Amino acid sequence: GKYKKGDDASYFEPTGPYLMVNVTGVDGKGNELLSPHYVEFPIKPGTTLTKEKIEYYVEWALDATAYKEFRVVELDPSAKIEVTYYDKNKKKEETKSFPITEKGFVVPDLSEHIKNPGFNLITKVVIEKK
Amino acid sequence: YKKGDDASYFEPTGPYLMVNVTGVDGKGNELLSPHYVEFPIKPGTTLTKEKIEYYVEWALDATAYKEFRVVELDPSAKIEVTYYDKNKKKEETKSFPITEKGFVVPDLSEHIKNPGFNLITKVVIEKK
Repeated sequence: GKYKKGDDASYFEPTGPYLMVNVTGVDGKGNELLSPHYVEFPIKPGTTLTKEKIEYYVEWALDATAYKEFRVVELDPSAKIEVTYYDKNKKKEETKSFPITEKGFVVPDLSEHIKNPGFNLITKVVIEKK
Repeated sequence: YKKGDDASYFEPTGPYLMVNVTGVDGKGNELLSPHYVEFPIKPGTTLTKEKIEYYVEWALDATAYKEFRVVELDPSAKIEVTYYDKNKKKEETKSFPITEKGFVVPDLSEHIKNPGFNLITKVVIEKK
């Protein structure tokens, strides 16, 4: 490609829990500047993900694009981290949502159901150049 | 088991980065006098200028300036580590410049378990 997202990034699917960032970067006046690029970051259950760590993960997800030099200004207040998996026991698909807060929430261990759950972050973020 | 959460009230027991920062504004007025923080680090890591910037920003979060961002780092900054060479029986000091390519954190195990990598700098910061 002309900008192949993935310097070295794993060629095969992740072997453990990961955070998937899919943000759309916008300016203040509501103009879309950057379309969502797929980016993965491994995470560990037991970790606490706060709003500040989320802000830094999205700034790092931009470094994978042409907007590598932008900083996060403001994260959509309604963003949440969602995870979807199939529960072995009940036999249904289930989805958990965690809100992005200052105190934060702890990464759950869903390994009993899936070894590599995908924690999804899909929002808009106002970004500005450094 | 990796290298510790919230960090010790005692001296670290692994390599660590000591951050000594003076925050000024775009006019060199001083906002924050020398402020010290410790971060555990792992030998084998490549420390780039950009990583250092993030560490100093994180160092600011424990101050009145947590909402500020690092705009520029003093170009004369350097990381220095001082230890006692166990073979030479003398004090030894290594300097690593801060550059875009960075440098790889050495393992000084043979001489010291918990070396402290010193970073003393002045940085321009501005509200986000």
